[PDB]
Amino acid sequence: SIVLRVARLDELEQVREILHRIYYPEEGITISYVHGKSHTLDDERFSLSFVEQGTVVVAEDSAAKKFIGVSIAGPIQPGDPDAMVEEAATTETKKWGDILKLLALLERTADVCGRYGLEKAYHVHILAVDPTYRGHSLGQRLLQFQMDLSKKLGFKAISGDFTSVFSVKLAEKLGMECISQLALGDYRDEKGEKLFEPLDVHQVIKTCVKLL
Repeated sequence: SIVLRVARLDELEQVREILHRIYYPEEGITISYVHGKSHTLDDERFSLSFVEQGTVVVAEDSAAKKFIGVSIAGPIQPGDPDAMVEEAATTETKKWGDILKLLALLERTADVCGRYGLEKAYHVHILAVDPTYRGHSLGQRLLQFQMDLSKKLGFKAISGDFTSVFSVKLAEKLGMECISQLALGDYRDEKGEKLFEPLDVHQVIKTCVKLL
């Protein structure tokens, strides 16, 4: 059977692998990028920085000693978008800087903390399930685990940027209201540049949120 739990720091490399295998190759934002679909090292560093914070949840096939799902979340709070823009100005790759600006825009537009009267919120950055492990409620169990965990940790709200139809469906199912959205192909940075071209046109990102 399948175990859900928080990833340990000593498991950073396994987290890295699952991200390489099932997340990046499919993530709408990363693969729709105009100058190359591959993820960069600074992207990876961002995602893995959460393992030490104890907010990376993995779904593990204990019988195969193998990760088969992962969810990465962290706190967000007023000020974060501006800090992200600053980080974008200094990061190693242009791709990660551009993505960081997009994420910042998503967060700024959603304004979860301001809309709900919070000092901070818990934000799911990544939710990824190996698609060959169907029929086990994996996506729902990962998201629910993140909800339960953030609750215990004292968070008053949880949110996420959901890039796929499934994932939005889960969010809605588990009581999250989509409060903001952004058509990916319509995105333009401050230069006026179109940076994302989802092979699936009319691909939309939805920021959803729920009080805990």
